[PDB]
Amino acid sequence: GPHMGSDHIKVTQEQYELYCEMGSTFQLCKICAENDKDVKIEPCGHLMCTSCLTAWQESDGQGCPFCRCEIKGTEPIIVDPF
Ligand SMILES: [Zn+2]
Ligand SMILES: [Zn+2]
Repeated sequence: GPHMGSDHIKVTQEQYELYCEMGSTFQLCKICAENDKDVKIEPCGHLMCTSCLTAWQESDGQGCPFCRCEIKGTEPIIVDPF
């Protein structure tokens, strides 16, 4: 309900560095690796591409497909690199 507008997240060197060993980008969805996340899962804390999420929820819909657990907090946020 709340969090009308899109939130803003800040990336940390740790993350980039972590994903650096992989050769990818955080903001970049690790689902289709085509578009950014532009979303966030809470209270868990898993990011992903909504447009992709729907695909998951279109096949199941069992909360966050990352922790296969229901979601409480969700909204269109804007991922920003460091
Ligand atoms: Zn995507
Ligand atoms: Zn999750």
